[PDB]
Amino acid sequence: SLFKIRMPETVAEGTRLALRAFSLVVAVDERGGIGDGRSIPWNVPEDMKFFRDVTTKLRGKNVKPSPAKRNAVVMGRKTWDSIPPKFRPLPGRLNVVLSSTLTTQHLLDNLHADSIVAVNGGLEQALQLLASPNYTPSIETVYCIGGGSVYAEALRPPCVHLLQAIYRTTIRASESSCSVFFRVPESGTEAAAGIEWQRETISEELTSANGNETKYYFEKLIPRNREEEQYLSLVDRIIREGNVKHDRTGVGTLSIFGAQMRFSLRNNRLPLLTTKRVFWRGVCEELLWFLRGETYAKKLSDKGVHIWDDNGSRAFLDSRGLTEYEEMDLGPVYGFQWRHFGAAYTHHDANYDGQGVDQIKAIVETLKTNPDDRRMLFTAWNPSALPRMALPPCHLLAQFYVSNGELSCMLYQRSCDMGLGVPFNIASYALLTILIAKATGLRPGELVHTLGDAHVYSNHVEPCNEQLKRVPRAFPYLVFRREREFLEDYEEGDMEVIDYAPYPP
Amino acid sequence: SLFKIRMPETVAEGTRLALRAFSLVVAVDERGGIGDGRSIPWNVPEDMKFFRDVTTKLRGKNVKPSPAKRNAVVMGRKTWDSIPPKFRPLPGRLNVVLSSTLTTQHLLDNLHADSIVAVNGGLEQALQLLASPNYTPSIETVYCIGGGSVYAEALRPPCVHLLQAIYRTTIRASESSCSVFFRVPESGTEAAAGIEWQRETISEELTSANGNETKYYFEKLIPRNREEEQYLSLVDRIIREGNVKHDRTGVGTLSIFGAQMRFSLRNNRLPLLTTKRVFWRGVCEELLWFLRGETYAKKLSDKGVHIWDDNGSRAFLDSRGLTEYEEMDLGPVYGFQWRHFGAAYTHHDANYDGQGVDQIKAIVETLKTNPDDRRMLFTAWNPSALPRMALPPCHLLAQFYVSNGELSCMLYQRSCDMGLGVPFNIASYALLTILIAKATGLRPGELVHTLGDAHVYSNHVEPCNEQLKRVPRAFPYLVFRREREFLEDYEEGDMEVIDYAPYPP
Ligand SMILES: NC(=O)c1ccc[n+]([C@@H]2O[C@H](COP(=O)([O-])OP(=O)(O)OC[C@H]3O[C@@H](n4cnc5c(N)ncnc54)[C@H](OP(=O)(O)O)[C@@H]3O)[C@@H](O)[C@H]2O)c1
Ligand SMILES: NC(=O)c1ccc[n+]([C@@H]2O[C@H](COP(=O)([O-])OP(=O)(O)OC[C@H]3O[C@@H](n4cnc5c(N)ncnc54)[C@H](OP(=O)(O)O)[C@@H]3O)[C@@H](O)[C@H]2O)c1
Ligand SMILES: CN(Cc1cnc2nc(N)nc(N)c2n1)c1ccc(C(=O)N[C@@H](CCC(=O)O)C(=O)O)cc1
Ligand SMILES: CN(Cc1cnc2nc(N)nc(N)c2n1)c1ccc(C(=O)N[C@@H](CCC(=O)O)C(=O)O)cc1
Ligand SMILES: O=c1ccn([C@H]2C[C@H](O)[C@@H](COP(=O)(O)O)O2)c(=O)[nH]1
Ligand SMILES: O=c1ccn([C@H]2C[C@H](O)[C@@H](COP(=O)(O)O)O2)c(=O)[nH]1
Ligand SMILES: [Cl-]
Ligand SMILES: [Cl-]
Ligand SMILES: [Cl-]
Ligand SMILES: [Cl-]
Ligand SMILES: [Cl-]
Ligand SMILES: [Cl-]
Repeated sequence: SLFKIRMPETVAEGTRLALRAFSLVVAVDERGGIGDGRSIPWNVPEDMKFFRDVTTKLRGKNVKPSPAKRNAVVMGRKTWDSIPPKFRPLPGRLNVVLSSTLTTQHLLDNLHADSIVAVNGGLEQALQLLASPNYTPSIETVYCIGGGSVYAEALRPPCVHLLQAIYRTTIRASESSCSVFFRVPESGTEAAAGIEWQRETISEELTSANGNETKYYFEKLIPRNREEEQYLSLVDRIIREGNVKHDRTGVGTLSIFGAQMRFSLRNNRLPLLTTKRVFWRGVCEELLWFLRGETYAKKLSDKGVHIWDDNGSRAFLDSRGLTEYEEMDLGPVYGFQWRHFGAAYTHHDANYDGQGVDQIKAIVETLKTNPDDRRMLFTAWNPSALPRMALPPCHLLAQFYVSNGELSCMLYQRSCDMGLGVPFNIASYALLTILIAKATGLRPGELVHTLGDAHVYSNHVEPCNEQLKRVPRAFPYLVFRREREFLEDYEEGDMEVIDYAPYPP
Repeated sequence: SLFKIRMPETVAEGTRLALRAFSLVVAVDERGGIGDGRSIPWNVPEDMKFFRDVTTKLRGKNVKPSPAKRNAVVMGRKTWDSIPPKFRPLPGRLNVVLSSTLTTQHLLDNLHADSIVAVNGGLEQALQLLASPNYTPSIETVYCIGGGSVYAEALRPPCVHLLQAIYRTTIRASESSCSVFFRVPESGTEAAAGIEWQRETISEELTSANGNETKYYFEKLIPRNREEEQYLSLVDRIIREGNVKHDRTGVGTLSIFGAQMRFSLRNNRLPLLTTKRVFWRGVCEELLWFLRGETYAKKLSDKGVHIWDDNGSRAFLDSRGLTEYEEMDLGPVYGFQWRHFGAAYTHHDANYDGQGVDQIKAIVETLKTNPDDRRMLFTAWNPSALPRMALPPCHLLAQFYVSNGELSCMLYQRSCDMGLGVPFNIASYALLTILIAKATGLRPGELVHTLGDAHVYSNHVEPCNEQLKRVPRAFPYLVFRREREFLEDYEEGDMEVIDYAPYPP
């Protein structure tokens, strides 16, 4: 007992008050107008249906959204009025109206069902409230539905940065008399705020069954994800240009040598790959495992994480000359080296308190006292210990760096499978940083990822081409439901990763 | 004794028969023509003087070129004839005429002085012969002076790649009747062979004191050095965008976090920076020092290398809590960790044979037997040894990789001074690779350089701006005058770095 690493008092100076990411639904005329002062000028029933369906429907199979798992819509006061009483409140969804004249009760009235909440501030507060401990597991996607004033805030920092998709219905009607305006800025413009907007989908031109045979079309717009895209263009480069190589088993690979990647961890954005679902539950579970200096791999198994299972079998241990290790015991691997570098190993049950160099601790120590130190790095690559290990480490090195009170972290990895190894490990180090940040009272900055031998497996090739066809969506956020007294005492339950919107596992 | 690493038998399969790099002098009309069949059409006396001076004059101060240190000109047979007997042979220079009809003696005739050599092949053989053990220290720059046939070979692989500068005199004369042609290809064209040609200098338009008041101008053309340029654009990025930081002494720095560089080591090209002269003699001396697992820093001092001098003083050792170490003893630093990782240190004189993990050896071992291994990496970052060291390592990690029978090598460095640290270290690892290549019977490939904290010192800033004004020239070549029985037994004398053409120290 301690020995452990003790967490600081408050959250990091000028810190991220946990927000929620959102999506925006809007209809415009060709000029980009939304409603002549109050309300809306045109009448397209097809938009209404398309509105209903976007706002209601959850991810997955035919899963009716009960209060226990549902979607939420955010609107200003004027719009909430604008909705006809026959469809008020909006069914299936959590009507969220911001107001500074009316309260939650003050709005409830025909009668009488509690699917609404009024909020005292703007969009930020909504997102804060929606990301708040109870609302978060229950509420899947947030949608902003208008109007002008609410949209203004959406395309303004720091909302615009939490803005993750725009569904935009264009109406082929035209007059000048429509007052307010909504234009998505072109990329690389001042108004763009450095965001790059792309078409993800776009419907046919369609004609409305209303009174004027008026044309309309749909389109989904997403904020281009350079970060994830660099990962992909590395995969493509390997496939096109990699050297054919053959590993220890004998499987064929394509590999390149030496590359570098970066990912913003700012405001707990978390680079889980969109183009393919990552095993976050395992990621998180394994790293906390690492952080304790753990070794008995069945701790992971017991918790439904089966990866060290292959390398933990009686067979493989023996195949690696580890007679004396009981099944699922790995020796001085990763985390052990992290916390007790150079400590002589015997078995996993054995007490390792005080033996060997506790790198992580000393790092946490230096960070707080002396941020400018060019020596804050831990290693798992111990030549003397390597033979006693079930597996030499891939991610063998990490160096920390601090600027503008933000913590960055370079990770070095000698052998990198883009297939799953890599995306997994990116998430893994992203978490470490965020945690270490939290432990040293700093905001998180960048993860820099340096790859040694980067490879794709011979089987993986064609699969990977399927992945390369997809566009990367925006990244999710790590948010803490709870904090702990000691870093070591953190658990998967304590955090929850919000707004992860991938494509199939 | 051995213990050591034993060198292989022959040189690496399909290997670089040591060549010399050269420069090209040529005159053209505006159409790019050089001489109507045999000889030259126009008469410009100013070209002749400019020819004389380029071909004769050595680098440095008023140093008359004696046979002991001089310049060499390479010409085909027809040109050697073309020279009028009153200036034959060309004075101050080693007239080198290739022929397959006439020999060295066969050409000597008025009479009678031995400043010439005939060669049986083309330009390659010339360069080979000029880089040959005796001719190399003595002969400073090689110039190719024509004609058509010799120029053809110059702009052809693999000469064009050893081609390092073109001095081109343009004559503002015009007819069609000039037969042969000389055009430098535009960059990114087929004919360019992937080389990018740039103007380094260009004179005034000038009028010849000959019979027709004919115009002419000069210009120097160099093959753009992307490689070195990446180093520079990193320096500029730091200066423009680096975070102000303050190191352990207290000096001010500008730093960035995490970057990556590459350098071709192919055919023993050696990335010594042109934009500022590097201390090669020290580089080479220190790395061989490393390679032996050496520690008594005075071995370097004795050999006129004073860098470990500051960190080796009685003072600094004491300042680092090293009472027991005699002056100029550093503890388990760099090379020691390389050769005896984890060996318990006592003093430099003490025998360390057989103790600790000999990384380098095992690497050399694996390379030969199993090139596809993703584990060939040595480290100097030993947490248990760090406190006993006078200095923690900057270059703490190197991983090797083999493709197409070429050896590449990634180097990881945690703290990087662009001022001198970096350029020095690039050369340092380039040498290691070349040597390790030689030890494992492989050709050398790429050095990949990964920088952690990259910085420029507060003083260094303005100096560095002066450097940034320069254009990087082409890189030099490492060539071996002699080989050794064991890797350890190599010496600075054994090799000689040819064609290093910088700007002031
Ligand atoms: N074409 C389309 O798809 C599109 C979409 C939606 C709506 N529209 C239309 O366009 C019109 C635009 O009008 P609008 O923008 O004024 O509508 P609105 O968004 O519904 O009205 C904003 C109201 O929300 C509350 N609010 C906003 N920010 C707040 C804050 N920071 N703190 C506390 N309360 C806050 C305020 O009510 P309190 O007075 O109570 O404080 C405020 O009056 C709407 O009437 C709508 O019908 C068009
Ligand atoms: N404008 C300018 O600045 C410029 C510069 C220089 C010259 N020029 C003129 O342009 C003309 C071009 O004619 P050119 O190109 O035929 O002249 P050249 O280069 O002097 O003649 C080539 C001769 O060199 C020997 N040689 C070349 N390659 C060889 C090889 N691979 N192995 C053995 N021997 C080799 C051959 O002599 P063997 O028969 O003995 O084998 C061959 O005939 C010259 O006459 C010159 O006056 C113009
Ligand atoms: C005034 N208002 C806001 C409104 C209207 N059209 C939009 N159209 C688009 N594309 N995006 C929006 N932001 C949007 N917002 C309204 C008006 C009617 C209903 C409405 O009838 N609600 C039903 C629609 C059912 C139906 O008519 O089919 C629902 O279930 O959502 C809601 C919001
Ligand atoms: C035919 N030939 C080859 C020749 C002539 N002009 C050139 N001009 C240029 N720019 N580049 C060359 N390749 C070149 N080559 C010649 C002709 C004369 C002399 C010559 O008179 N040599 C004296 C020149 C002394 C003088 O005339 O001032 C010397 O010292 O180099 C040499 C080479
Ligand atoms: O965290 C990990 C663990 C394993 N691997 C994969 C990639 C390589 O194929 C292999 C590395 O093991 P060796 O090649 O050195 O045996 O494991 C990773 O990419 N990341
Ligand atoms: O091979 C070397 C040796 C030293 N340094 C310089 C750069 C840093 O300023 C300093 C590293 O030492 P610390 O900052 O960790 O004390 O030494 C290098 O760049 N390369
Ligand atoms: Cl329906
Ligand atoms: Cl009102
Ligand atoms: Cl067992
Ligand atoms: Cl003169
Ligand atoms: Cl002839
Ligand atoms: Cl002493």
